[PDB]
Amino acid sequence: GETTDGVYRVMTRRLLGSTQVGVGVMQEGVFHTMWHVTKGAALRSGEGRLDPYWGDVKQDLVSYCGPWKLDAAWDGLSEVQLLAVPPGERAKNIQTLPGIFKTKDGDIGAVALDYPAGTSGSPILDKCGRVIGLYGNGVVIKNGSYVSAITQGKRE
Amino acid sequence: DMYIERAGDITWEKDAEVTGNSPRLDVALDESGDFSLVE
Ligand SMILES: O=C(Nc1ccc2c(c1)CNC2)c1ccc2ncsc2c1
Repeated sequence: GETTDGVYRVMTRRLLGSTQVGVGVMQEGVFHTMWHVTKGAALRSGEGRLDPYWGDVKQDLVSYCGPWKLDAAWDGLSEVQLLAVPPGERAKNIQTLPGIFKTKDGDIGAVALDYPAGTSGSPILDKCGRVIGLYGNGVVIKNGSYVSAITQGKRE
Repeated sequence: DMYIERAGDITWEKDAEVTGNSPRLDVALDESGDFSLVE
């Protein structure tokens, strides 16, 4: 249906009322979100139907209508902006300097902001407005807070 | 059945609310895409 580029909310009517399950990005005819948001289920845009094209449970990413289009990356130095789209609340750019997730496979970026689980899929942006990853998959620290990694896919 | 709704444009905005710390954490990612704090 509406295939305009931009940030979108993922909603379900399966429970009581309309519950937001996550967020996503429409870019170049492809909808990009986190796998745990949809679990590979077909989405709907008005009368239209989005079907999954690519998906990986370890990367925690899933694209709809085509291959992954987001290829920009964090430079390790610059402050980023999380375009947070919270449940029931208006979209909001939150500037922050990311941290590092040290893994056996290599270092990853990490945004430490306190938002509901339904904010999962919100794009992390650079000073150019490009999407350098998605918010929604990380860890729980000593304070009960969440620290999400900057999850980017692979453009072929 | 899940559905999508437009929430806005993807743009970088100047003079935005600047908040949050930058922590360095030792983590592990499993086959299920779940992260874990390793020490
Ligand atoms: O539970 C969350 N995320 C998640 C769930 C299930 C799976 C994965 C990630 C990875 N594959 C299985 C979560 C919790 C709190 C929160 N606060 C802001 S975003 C955010 C996400």
